[PDB]
Amino acid sequence: VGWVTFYWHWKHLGIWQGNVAQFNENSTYLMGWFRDYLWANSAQLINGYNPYGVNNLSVWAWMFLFGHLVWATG
Amino acid sequence: ADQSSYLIKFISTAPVAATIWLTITAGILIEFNRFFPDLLFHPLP
Amino acid sequence: SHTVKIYDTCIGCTQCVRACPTDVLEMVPWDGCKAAQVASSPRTEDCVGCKRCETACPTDFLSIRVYLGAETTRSMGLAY
Amino acid sequence: AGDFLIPSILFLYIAGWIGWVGRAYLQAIKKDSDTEQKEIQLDLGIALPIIATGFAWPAAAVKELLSGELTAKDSEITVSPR
Amino acid sequence: LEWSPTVGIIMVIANVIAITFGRQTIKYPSAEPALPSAKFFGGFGAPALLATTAFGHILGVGLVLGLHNLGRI
Amino acid sequence: KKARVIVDKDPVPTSFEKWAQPGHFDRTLARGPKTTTWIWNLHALAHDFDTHTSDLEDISRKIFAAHFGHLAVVTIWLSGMIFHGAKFSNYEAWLSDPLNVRPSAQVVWPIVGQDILNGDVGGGFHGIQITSGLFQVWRGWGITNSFQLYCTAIGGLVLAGLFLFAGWFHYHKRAPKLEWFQNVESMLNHHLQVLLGCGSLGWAGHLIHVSAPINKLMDAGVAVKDIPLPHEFILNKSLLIDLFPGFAAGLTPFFTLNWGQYADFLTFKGGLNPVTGGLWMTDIAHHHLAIAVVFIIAGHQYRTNWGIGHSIKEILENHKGPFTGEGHKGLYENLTTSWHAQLATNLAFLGSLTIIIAHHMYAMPPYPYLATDYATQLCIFTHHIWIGGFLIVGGAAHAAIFMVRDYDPVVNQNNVLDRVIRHRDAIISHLNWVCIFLGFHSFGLYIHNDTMRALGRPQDMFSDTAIQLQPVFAQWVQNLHTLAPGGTAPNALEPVSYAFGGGVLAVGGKVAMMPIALGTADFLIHHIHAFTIHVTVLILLKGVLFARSSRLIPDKANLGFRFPCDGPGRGGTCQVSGWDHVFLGLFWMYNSLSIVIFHFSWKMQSDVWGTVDAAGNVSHITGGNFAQSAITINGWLRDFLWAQASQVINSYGSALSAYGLMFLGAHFVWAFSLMFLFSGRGYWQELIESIVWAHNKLKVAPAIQPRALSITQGRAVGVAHYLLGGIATTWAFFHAHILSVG
Amino acid sequence: LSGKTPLFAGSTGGLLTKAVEEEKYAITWTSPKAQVFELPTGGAATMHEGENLLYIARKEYGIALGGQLRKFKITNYKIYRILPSGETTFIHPADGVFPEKVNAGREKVRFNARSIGENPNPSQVKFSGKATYDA
Ligand code: CLA
Ligand code: CLA
Ligand SMILES: CCCCCCCCCCCCCCCC(=O)OC[C@H](COP(=O)(O)OC[C@@H](O)CO)OC(=O)CCCCCCCCCCCCCCC
Ligand SMILES: CC1=C(C/C=C(\C)CCC[C@H](C)CCC[C@H](C)CCCC(C)C)C(=O)c2ccccc2C1=O
Ligand code: SF4
Ligand code: SF4
Ligand code: SF4
Repeated sequence: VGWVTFYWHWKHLGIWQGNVAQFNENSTYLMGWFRDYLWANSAQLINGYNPYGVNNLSVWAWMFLFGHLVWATG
Repeated sequence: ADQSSYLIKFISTAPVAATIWLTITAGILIEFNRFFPDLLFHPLP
Repeated sequence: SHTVKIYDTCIGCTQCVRACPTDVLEMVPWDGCKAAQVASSPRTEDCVGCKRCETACPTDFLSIRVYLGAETTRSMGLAY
Repeated sequence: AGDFLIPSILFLYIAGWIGWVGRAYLQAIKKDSDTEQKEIQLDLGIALPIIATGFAWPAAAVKELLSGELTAKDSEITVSPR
Repeated sequence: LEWSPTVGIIMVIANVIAITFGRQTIKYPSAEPALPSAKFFGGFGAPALLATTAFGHILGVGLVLGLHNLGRI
Repeated sequence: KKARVIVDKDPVPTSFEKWAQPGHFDRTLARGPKTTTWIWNLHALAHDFDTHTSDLEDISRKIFAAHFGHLAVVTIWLSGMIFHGAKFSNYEAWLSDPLNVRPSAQVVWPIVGQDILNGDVGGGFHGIQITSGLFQVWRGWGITNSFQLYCTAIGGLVLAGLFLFAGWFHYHKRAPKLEWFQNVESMLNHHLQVLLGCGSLGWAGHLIHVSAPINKLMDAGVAVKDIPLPHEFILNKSLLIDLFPGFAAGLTPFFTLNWGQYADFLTFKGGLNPVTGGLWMTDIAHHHLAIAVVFIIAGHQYRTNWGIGHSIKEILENHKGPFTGEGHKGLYENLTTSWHAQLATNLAFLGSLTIIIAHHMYAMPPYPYLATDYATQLCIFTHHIWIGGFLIVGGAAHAAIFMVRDYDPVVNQNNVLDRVIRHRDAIISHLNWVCIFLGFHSFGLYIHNDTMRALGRPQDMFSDTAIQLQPVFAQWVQNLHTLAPGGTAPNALEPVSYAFGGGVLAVGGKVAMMPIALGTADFLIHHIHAFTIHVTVLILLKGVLFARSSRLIPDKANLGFRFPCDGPGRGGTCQVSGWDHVFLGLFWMYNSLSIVIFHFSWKMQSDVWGTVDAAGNVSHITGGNFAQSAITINGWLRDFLWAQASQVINSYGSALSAYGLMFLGAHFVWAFSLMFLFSGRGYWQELIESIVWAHNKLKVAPAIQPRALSITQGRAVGVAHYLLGGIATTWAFFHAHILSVG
Repeated sequence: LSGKTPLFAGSTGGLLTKAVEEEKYAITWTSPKAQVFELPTGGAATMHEGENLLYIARKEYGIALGGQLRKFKITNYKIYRILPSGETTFIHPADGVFPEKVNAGREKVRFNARSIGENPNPSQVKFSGKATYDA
């Protein structure tokens, strides 16, 4: 389900911006998934709180780290 | 040449025979792709 | 306690009784094998459940089985 | 045809070569009085004529199939309780 | 530090102190190759003798370099 | 008893007969395989010489021959590295321009597209940039051309073949007896004198005559071709006296103790060379002279054939006291009758020493033009810290193997080993408490900081602009080190390192070393380190103290060192063995050392490394963000892992693309470990049953029957892939970031 | 019970609060000489020449200890269960003969007069007190 929702999300996130070419050109190899989907889209998430301030994505940043902690406690 | 019998039994053992055979196979593929590279598909007439 | 059963495929080689670390097992007289002895488990209240008896058993698909059950102080192996 | 059909035929021929030679070697060594020792130490005098013979694995496989020698019976090989 | 016979006599004094301690408190001072005298030596082996004089050189070099560093010698 | 040479002549005949017999060494493996478990047991038991034979003399002969084989392969490795520096290298182009040519060996052959890895590394050369620092080592050796490297590599090949012949010789022709090995006083005297002191004295001779004149002419900036060959410093003495005027007096001030004449080339300068950023070669020569004299003196402590000296047994028996019973009576018999006890001590202390070497070589960079090469500085630090951690876990493993196999209660009776056994519950429960305390007050402070920063409350954080945790003791120690020249160390000019204080030393516009200021983030991360080491020590010490018995399983030493469990009873007794504690401790060693090398990388890029302005302003690589971002987990996520992995994932279609490939392949191997870690073998054996059915159907079932891996092997494969994947991930990440920003 | 407690300086591995509250065990043996053995709780102790008496937390401790008393050729070891009422029962060996040897007067307990593939299905015994292994 992680594969199917990563796929759904990255394809639609291309459509929602007018850039299907990013998915169509970069999903044939795994670094495109890694870079253009995991690295590129997590940028604004982990800036939900930072040394300069806080915006409305700080719950989701805190939850993101929380989920890493619960997963690794497993 | 009784020691050579033991040597050919050592070559016949599974890791040594595997590394000789796979070295030959990797050498065939590497020397084929030195001379005829970039074959994504078989070209048709 | 746990439950330790013995089936009639026993050949009486005494190895489960030697394997037991808590004296659950013993050898009783019999006429069902050449060795003329079975295993028997009278002290199953002392069974920790460690299944050394099943490891020691040589008959193909064991003549002794441990069925794990209600846990007590002895079966949990607690020294406190 | 060169995109997938030609490499398909080429792979299936080489893979049937490898598999048929391995099957022939395991069947040839199961009668020679210590089978397990000959699996880690290869009989070259048995294996090398088999790897030379393996060019005609499709004809050998079809003759193995029609004569009922390709498969063992379901009553001859082990299973677990249902 | 230019060499003077004060440096020689402090090296000899450190050798005498070290052979004194080597006579007083070595557990096995009589090894196999013994000295020819063994009466002016107190009863030694040659390895115990040159052990004592090597340690006297340790002490003497340390002494003369320390006293040169102070300003005495 | 005296130390002498007694040798059996021709113990074992040289023949290829047993090479045709796999597993000839074990009596249970010599019967041949029935299952595939046999094949893995052949490799698990290949070097377990206690299972080979029960006789300590043949065990010792096997160990002594296998050491020569290992020395042969290490000398082949070293002569290979020197040969690549001779032939496939830009070393001569690097000598002329050490600040702008990147060091490279390993040209890649042009096949399937892989010649993109031949980057423009400068000097008119294409290849892979190297980070092992061999260029700096050959530079500090004074090597000026390729032919000297060819001579060194040929001599290394000769020396490797000579070791390999010595290993053949001392197992088949002339093999020593048992009492030859048990002359530990003789061996300590010879190692401390010849192997350490005479070696360091001969190296001081090389440094005085070859390395220091050639490197002094390099620092003057003459040429690579105008600097003469180093035998013209011995034959023509005027070339020394032009450089080092202390040679005009000759050897007469050495024997007349006028040692201040030699102060030209035996300095105590303290800091770094401002041209290279390395240590002064006269300091290094003087170091090796002092160290050599101390080692030669130290190797006379121990009694041998001539009465004078010490019995180590008599030293150990006198060090008892009122708390510790008999003291160290019996520890001599442990270390002279058990090779595992020796391997435990040497492995633990050699790993601790390599971690010390890693901390010393970043802060006091020895080699010329090493400190400005930030890639080499990162890589050799992290490399030797990993070697340290692995060797320490090995020392714990062999301590536990001693405790299972070679421990004798009759030898160890009311001594310090017997007394630590008899209060092992107190030791382990207090260490449990310590580990929980350190976890709460190291990591919970980061969780506090995360939550306070996310809740919009940065005035409540533990930081430098909020509630402060200053490292007052480490700041005090660094103050004492800054003030040591002229004060407590009067004959030093500059401090030992610039990491404590003394100012920025710039070489080629980049920082060689500058003061490393310590604050709240540094307080927090040093307690992370204390926590993760103490937990690793808890796991390994628990496995060594409970290797023979616990409250749960009394006869644990009957079950061995390496066993999976003792069944699902007693609640379940999985992973009670000492081996399983080594297993669990490898992960915590990994955890600890990953945080150590991450601390290092981000503290250096944030607060040390960087470019120096012509005015004198230091502009760091990550711009001083360690102080406010290393105090949360979100900061370490974003500003360290997310921000610095920009260069390994953008690396395709360039010279660093193999680093991105290794990055993804290492994540693969890491994730692939978890199949082995999270599962057990009943599943895998039952799946193999249906696959063996499909082979029995087509008459392709092998007589060597397929088995799933043993419980111990499944754990071993899981930890080997977990470590391999995680370390290769950090390797590719570090390489691709530091070859781009530094 | 009769016997001298073996000579050692104590350990943290010994008897805890379970001994005074529910159960305590003891092993006695006679030794021909004084010699060093290994305690089940960890550590070296010396057994006395003559009878001995060492208290232990669990029965398994005494069976491990009596297993290593076979290696000193001491085979008269007896194990006692001790309750906080002072009630001492003799448990091992319980018959007087070690259980490896067949002695008469021993009855079968938990014997099933069938092989193990002849147990009933769990659905055949469902919603009753019996298990598939019970007879
Ligand atoms: C003699 C070689 C041989 C042959 C003919 C087969 C045949 C088969 N295997 Mg297979 N297998 C083998 C070796 C072999 N196996 C080995 C060594 C292993 C352990 C790695 C397995 C593990 C394995 C699994 C786990 C599964 C099969 C399955 C199958 C079936 C479907 C084809 C397939 O999935 O292949 C896949 C097989 C592999 C990927 C294994 C690699 C094959 C090796 C590299 C080649 C062996 C050649 C041999 C060593 C050379 C000896 C020659 C002699 C001259 C010395 C088919 C009956 C599947 C099945 O049951 O489906 C119904 C299945 O799930 N195999
Ligand atoms: C992220 C993953 C993770 C975490 C959190 C832990 C946590 C822990 N492991 Mg560990 N472990 C892990 C992965 C992890 N492990 C893995 C992957 C392995 C496999 C090899 C192991 C193997 C292992 C062993 C073998 C050992 C441990 C030990 C420990 C403990 C360390 C000492 C301690 O108490 O620290 C303090 C606890 C923490 C720092 C955890 C976080 C606590 C938070 C910050 C505070 C609580 C927040 C809040 C107040 C809660 C309120 C909740 C709300 C409902 C009100 C701790 C409980 C050791 C142990 O037990 O020693 C005592 C030990 O021996 N673990
Ligand atoms: C493994 C690492 C141990 C470190 C753990 C730290 C806290 C644990 C303390 C637990 C109490 C243990 C009870 C001891 C056992 C006991 O019986 O104590 C008594 C013991 C002395 O015993 P005896 O006098 O019988 O000893 C005589 C013979 O045993 C031979 O010495 O004293 C200690 O060693 C206390 C000192 C330990 C204090 C550790 C000091 C560490 C020094 C660090 C130097 C580092 C470099 C510093 C540079 C600035
Ligand atoms: C996946 C997995 C397996 C399955 C893995 C097995 C059975 C071993 C892996 C198969 C080996 C690698 C096959 C080797 C076969 C031949 C040597 C291949 C020869 C091919 C030639 C070309 C060399 C376990 O057995 C296991 C056991 C205990 C805990 C966890 C696990 C676990 O997670
Ligand atoms: S499970 Fe253990 S205690 Fe129970 S009978 Fe078997 S071996 Fe004995
Ligand atoms: S159950 Fe097994 S070990 Fe026990 S008596 Fe029967 S065959 Fe022997
Ligand atoms: S789950 Fe596995 S390791 Fe654990 S007790 Fe059971 S068989 Fe043993």
